[PDB]
Amino acid sequence: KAVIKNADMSEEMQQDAVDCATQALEKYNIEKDIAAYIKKEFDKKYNPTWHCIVGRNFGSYVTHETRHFIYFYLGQVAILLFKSG
Amino acid sequence: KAVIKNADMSEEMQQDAVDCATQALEKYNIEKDIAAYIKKEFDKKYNPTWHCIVGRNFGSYVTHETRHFIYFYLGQVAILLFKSG
Amino acid sequence: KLGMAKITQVDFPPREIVTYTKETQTP
Amino acid sequence: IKLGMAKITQVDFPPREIVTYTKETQTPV
Amino acid sequence: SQFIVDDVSKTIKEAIETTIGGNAYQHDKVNNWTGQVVENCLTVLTKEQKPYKYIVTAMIMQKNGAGLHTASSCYWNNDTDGSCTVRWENKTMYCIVSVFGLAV
Amino acid sequence: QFIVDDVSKTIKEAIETTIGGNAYQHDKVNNWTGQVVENCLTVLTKEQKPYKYIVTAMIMQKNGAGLHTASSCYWNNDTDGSCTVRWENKTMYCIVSVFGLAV
Repeated sequence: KAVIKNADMSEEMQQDAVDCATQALEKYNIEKDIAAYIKKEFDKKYNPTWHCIVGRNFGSYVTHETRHFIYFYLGQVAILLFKSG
Repeated sequence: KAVIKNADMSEEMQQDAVDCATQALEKYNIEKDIAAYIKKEFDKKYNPTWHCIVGRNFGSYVTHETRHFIYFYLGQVAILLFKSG
Repeated sequence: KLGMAKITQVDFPPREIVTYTKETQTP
Repeated sequence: IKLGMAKITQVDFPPREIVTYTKETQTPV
Repeated sequence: SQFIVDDVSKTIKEAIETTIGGNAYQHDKVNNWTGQVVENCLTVLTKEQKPYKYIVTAMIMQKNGAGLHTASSCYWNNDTDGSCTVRWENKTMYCIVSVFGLAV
Repeated sequence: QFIVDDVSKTIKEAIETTIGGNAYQHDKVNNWTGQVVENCLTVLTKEQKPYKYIVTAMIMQKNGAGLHTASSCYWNNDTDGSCTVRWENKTMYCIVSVFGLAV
């Protein structure tokens, strides 16, 4: 279903990111909302501070905590989720 | 034409942001590189750790340090540049 | 005869920064 | 009882510059 | 009977794993963690009904690239007394624990 | 038989004598924690009492990092006592503890 483009995160945590994103898409339509569901979900289960960007057209340059970064494709959007702070 | 949609930073720092963005846009065509240019200037002139997202279609939900956030459009392009050590 | 004592504790808190959570969305 | 000094124990975690990573992502098209 | 380093080391590692095993530094729960760690070890140590006085100390430092240095020595009965210091660390925490057993 | 005001004074002095007026320096701190421990231990053992002493000292480089310590005992509340001292300067935090047990 999902395609992990680039990642530095454990396998289970990666699976978790996909799972969380899968459900976020089933409940929201606007990009900014999908992000929130994800960002909030991770902050709770894996601790602050997380950041999520969801879209179909964007470039990025971010710095992150080791073992806490993932960029993947799911549905009709790209998903960037990373910890920093 | 620059349009500051949502900002939270020094009036001077905002200008600084828009300037750097403009230059970036006329040095690179790839969003990914656009971001890099911007993020690097702020890590340099304003200390790490900055993060930049340059695109034409995306939603996000991030956390940041006070006074260190800005989301302005430069033409059709959208720039997200916030700090979160 | 023998019993427990108080639980002496020391605390040096980490520095904190004031933060915010924002959202953005292209039109 | 015979009292005396014990061996000395020391723990030393040296100061280290944390290692962070900077990634770049790009949507295709 | 006598201070058995191997057992004591087991109790510490155990206590550590329970309290903070699988967590991230959070000033929130830290005070209660370090506290539970000493209390657990103490709970276990005393339960064995041995003829000893025990001292337990624990400290948790938020991993962050800061230098940390500790040292400890004693003036006791080098024949009947003992101690064990365990180092434990993870993604975000440096944890040191010590238990000193002094005969009756 | 364990006077807390006495030991507290010894601790503080030992801290000052050793690190008072200096800044954190990795390859010098290990020597310092040891001195603070020896210093305190030397002073405490002279008065040859039927007491046992345990001395721990730790120095952390001020770097905005969090630090929490906790301790307790199973001893004789009527005889055994202890003193923990927090200390700090521009560059480092220091925590020293002394425990005294009779018999």
